[PDB]
Amino acid sequence: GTRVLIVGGSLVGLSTAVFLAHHDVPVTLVERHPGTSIHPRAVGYYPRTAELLATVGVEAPAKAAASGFEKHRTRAGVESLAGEVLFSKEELADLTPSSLLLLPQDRLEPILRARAEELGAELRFGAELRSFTQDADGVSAVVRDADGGESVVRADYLVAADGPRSTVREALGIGREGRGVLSRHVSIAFGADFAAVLGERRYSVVHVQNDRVTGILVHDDTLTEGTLIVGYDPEKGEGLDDFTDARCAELVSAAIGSDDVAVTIRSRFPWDMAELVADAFVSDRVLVAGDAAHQIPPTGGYGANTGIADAFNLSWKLAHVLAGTAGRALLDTYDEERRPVGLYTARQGSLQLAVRSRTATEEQREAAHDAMRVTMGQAYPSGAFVADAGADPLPLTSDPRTLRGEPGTRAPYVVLERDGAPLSTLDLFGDGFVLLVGADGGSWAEAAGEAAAGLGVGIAFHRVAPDAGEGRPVDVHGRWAEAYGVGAAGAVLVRPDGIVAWRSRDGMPGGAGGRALTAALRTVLAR
Ligand SMILES: Cc1cc2nc3c(=O)[nH]c(=O)nc-3n(C[C@H](O)[C@H](O)[C@H](O)COP(=O)(O)OP(=O)(O)OC[C@H]3O[C@@H](n4cnc5c(N)ncnc54)[C@H](O)[C@@H]3O)c2cc1C
Repeated sequence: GTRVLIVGGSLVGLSTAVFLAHHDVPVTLVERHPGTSIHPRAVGYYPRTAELLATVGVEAPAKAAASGFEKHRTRAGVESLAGEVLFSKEELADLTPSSLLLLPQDRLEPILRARAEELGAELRFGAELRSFTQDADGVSAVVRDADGGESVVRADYLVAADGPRSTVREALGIGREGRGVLSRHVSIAFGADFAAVLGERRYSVVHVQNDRVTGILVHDDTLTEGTLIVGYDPEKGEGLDDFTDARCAELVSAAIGSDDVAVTIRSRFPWDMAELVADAFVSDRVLVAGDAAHQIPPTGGYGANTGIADAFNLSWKLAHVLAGTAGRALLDTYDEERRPVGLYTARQGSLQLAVRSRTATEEQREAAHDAMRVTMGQAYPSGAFVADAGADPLPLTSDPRTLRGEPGTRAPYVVLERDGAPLSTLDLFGDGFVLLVGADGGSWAEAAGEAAAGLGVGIAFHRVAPDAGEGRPVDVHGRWAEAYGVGAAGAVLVRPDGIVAWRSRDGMPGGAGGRALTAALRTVLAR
């Protein structure tokens, strides 16, 4: 019944459910909590993340939800929201059609949950993974339901999206490396009448510091929901268990500073600022994604972005393995591609925290990359792609504006029109393998047909030409070939995650094209 089991119904588990169900993989997700967290948690989704979400129709509703928060421009430090304001303060179009999406996680997760359900994912909230075993043929997961009933779920694979203290990662005996836990926090979600203390003021984030509380205060778009994130110090013997119902009510009222405002405490969750990355992201039939694979310091919000990109990398790979169109070795490329990105991103998170806290060395400032380089400029060191002979390999990340279709990088964004309606290369990706060819590459259609039939895998062919007739994509400024680093007779094979798999810079005469594409796609698919 269930081919992939997902543990965790937070951002990465739900992203995995959407991407898997998009690729028509039967999915069961278990989440111990009775629904999605109301905590805002990570709030910034970079353009690359938005492009990923675009492929499953989540970017549009997420942008709609984000416009509600767009007036929240002011960052402030205050004694309390009602009291003294200490301080306050407030072009990618050639690279990406997406902008930074400023939407709290508690608003993105319902959109993902809704889309996974639409696509036919089975989501079980109030369901706890107790333990699992795996064998040559599959995974057997003990799940305890909301009624305390147990049952054993049999899946082909298990994706562990079960967060930083992942009992799955620990049960596999996967260790982690990195600088470790930097500070311990509690996120306190509450309802309150914010409008009565804000008046016309709208904040992105408020730093609260008075004698009774220090922490970070946020209010939602409706002005009815907030979150106070406070530190505790274990070397004073303080712990999560000190954050009682009464203690949470005291901290929030101290942060608001009014007492006429009625506060309803919803829930408290622990959260650590940490730099910890799993030594391996794949163990036989278990894949580890998101916070379970990498705890990333929050400065820059790279963690949430990195986890959605993990879900996107692994989901089509499971689909092809489960379809028998790929060898099981294709799953190991999830580890190959994503672990180095995870470890690099965790270190970039640590640099950003150092720079932000004004404790960075000049070397740390020199090492710190733009968020666009960190999230859109990746070149995987190796994995499910064929590198260009002779080509100087790329470093793990570059200025994404400098990328020109190198295998292991994001297939570049080129603006197209189809029947006068705007399109881009990115719209062609996300469903299946795609072969793009230049104006002089009409013969690559037959090569795509030959490769597709040989390997029993779909290949969508699009010649990209600056005239193109009815129903075909027009390259309206003739930039496709230069952007994809090929000649007008060349072709580029793009994976279902929009990463370049292979290219031919030049034409290939007769059946040579078909033979070369079949060989390349056979390597990519571990066959
Ligand atoms: C309170 C809080 C505040 C945060 N604030 C920030 C922030 O300000 N900035 C930032 O960048 N990131 C922040 N994060 C982290 C961010 O939310 C994560 O990076 C993001 O959600 C991706 O993590 P994930 O989905 O892989 O795992 P998580 O979000 O950790 O979710 C894991 C899920 O697995 C579930 N689970 C665990 N064990 C089991 C089990 N045995 N059976 C079933 N379900 C299980 C958990 O209940 C949970 O819903 C915060 C996280 C928390 C919890």
